[PDB]
Formats: sequence, C-alpha cells, structure tokens
Amino acid sequence: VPATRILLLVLAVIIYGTAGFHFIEGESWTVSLYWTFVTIATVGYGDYSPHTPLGMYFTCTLIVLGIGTFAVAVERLLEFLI
Amino acid sequence: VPATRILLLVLAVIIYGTAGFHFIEGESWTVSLYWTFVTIATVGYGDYSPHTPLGMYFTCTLIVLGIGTFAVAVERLLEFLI
Amino acid sequence: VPATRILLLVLAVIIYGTAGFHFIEGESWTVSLYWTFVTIATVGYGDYSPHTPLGMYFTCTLIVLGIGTFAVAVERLLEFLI
Amino acid sequence: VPATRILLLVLAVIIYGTAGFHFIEGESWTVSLYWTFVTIATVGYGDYSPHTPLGMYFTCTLIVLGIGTFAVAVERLLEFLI
Ligand code: NA
Ligand code: NA
Ligand code: NA
Ligand code: NA
Repeated sequence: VPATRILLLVLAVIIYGTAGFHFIEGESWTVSLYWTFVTIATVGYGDYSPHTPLGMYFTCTLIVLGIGTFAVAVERLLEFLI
Repeated sequence: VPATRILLLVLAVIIYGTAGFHFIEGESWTVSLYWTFVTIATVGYGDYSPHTPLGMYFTCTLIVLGIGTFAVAVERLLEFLI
Repeated sequence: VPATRILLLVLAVIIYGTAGFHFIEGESWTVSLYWTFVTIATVGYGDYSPHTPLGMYFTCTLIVLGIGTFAVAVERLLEFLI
Repeated sequence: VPATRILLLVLAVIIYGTAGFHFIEGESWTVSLYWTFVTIATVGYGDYSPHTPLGMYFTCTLIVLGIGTFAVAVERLLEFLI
C-alpha cells in the first residue's frame, strides 16, 4: 500500500479525532488536535482525556482506528526520508 | 495465525481486563472498558489506574496478556481493510 | 535469538527497574515493580514517576534498556503460545 | 540504513526535543531531556506536558519526528548487543 495513501488515512484519522474530541468533550480545536496526536501515537499524557461515557467510547474507536494507521505512516515516513 | 482468531483473543483480553478492573478497583463497567483499551493500546492516560496491590499485579498481567495481542490485531485489521 | 534468552533479559530489566525506582525514588517494592512494567510497556500512567534528577536519568536508561527487550519478549511470547 | 546513522538521528531528535521544551515551555534542561525521552518512547507520564499552543504544536512535530526514529534505534540497539 502506497505511503501517500497511508498519509491520507492518517489525515482523515486526525480530522475524526480532533472534531470528535472538540464536540464530545468541549475542548478547544488546538487542544483537541494535540490530544488526537498524543492519543494515536500512544503517548497519552493524560493532561486531557474524555470525561463522559460518549467521549470514552469515542476514544476507544479512535484508538482502534488510529494507532495502526499512525504507526505505519511514521515508519513509511522514516523509510521515505531515510 | 488467522486474523479472526486474533480478534477473538483480543475480545477475551477485553473481557479479562474490564471485569478485572471493575471488581478489583471498583470502577464502573464503562470506565473499566475504557481503561482496558487505554492500557492495552499503551496510551495510559492515568485518569484511571489501580490503587491497590492486587490491582497493580492484575494490571501487570493485563499488560503482558494484552499489549501483544492488541498490537497484532490492529495491524491485521489494517491489512484486512487496506 | 532464543525466546527464553529474551525472557531472561526481560527479567534482569525488571530487577534493574524495580530496585532502581525503590531506592532512588523511595517507593514501595510493589509500586516500583508496577511502575517498571508500566514504563517498559510504555503505558506510562503517571500515577508514579521520578521526582529527582537521578530518578529522571535512571528512567531514561530504563526506557532505553527495557522497551525493546519487553516488546520482543511479548511478541515471542505471542508466537510461542499461538 | 546503518545503525549508527539512526543513532545520530536519534541524538538530533533529543537535542530538538530538549531545547524546544526548555525554551517553549520554560522547564529545566534536565526536565526537558527527561520529557523528551518519555515522549519519543511514547511512555508519556504526563508529569510534564506543554501548556501553551506553541508547545502543543511543537510536541506534535516531536511525536512525528521522534517516535519512529527512536523505535528503530532501540531495535537496532537490541540486535547489535544481542
Ligand atoms: Na501515558
Ligand atoms: Na498521565
Ligand atoms: Na505507548
Ligand atoms: Na503511553
């Protein structure tokens, strides 16, 4: 699967995660984007996290949808530049 | 090993982790499920975590039982859909 | 490299991490063991973390020594049982 | 790609992350180094994290630049010594 296709999937995941967190949890766009990266990279600082049942479910789906996508994208990125 | 077999193993891990956290730590079913995903994906926000010696041991076993299972499942999921 | 050799390396890493955290940071043996697993699996809840400069350095070495060892051990464990 | 080349890339990532966190977030050099390792290993305790919009953006770039680099370095390190 081409690296650029994976990148597009990662972009869609970022949109999904950011919009989801902002509207379900009510955080700013900037915090939501930052939380999305932190979550899909599996860093998970816990400075931000869902506080509602829907936010928690949503976060599980994001984890399922995003962690593999992101992992493959970074390693393809690594190959590409190096 | 077939992707669906791995999925079943991941499901059993989720049951194990959720029930374990709920009964050992006393959190709600919903929090326990969410904590299980967050732990086996290695996100680990720390909004929830074990507060007893048995919960801590249990979490170590979950980590050992769940992180590999979950990693293989997501990457097999990725292959399957893409 | 044989799976059992890797297991022994993981055991040594666990001893290293546990003893280190207990004596440098002053946490209980049980907390230190739990923190070691949580760190080398990269879960990192942040319920426990080093609060001194030596603890922070030590944690960086543990991260370097432990995360690869642990990752290979779990995947070898997965292959072995499945 | 030679292991030593990867090591150099990891070193540059560490400089990038440490200096960035220290100057953008204002933490000590020691905390910033420790935070950099904790972030690029994806441990993410959350004892330290960015509190400004620029720090959050910067952390996303560090995550993108550092997690793949670091993962490949540790596994190459593992092969080399074992
Ligand atoms: Na974390
Ligand atoms: Na945390
Ligand atoms: Na992680
Ligand atoms: Na983590």
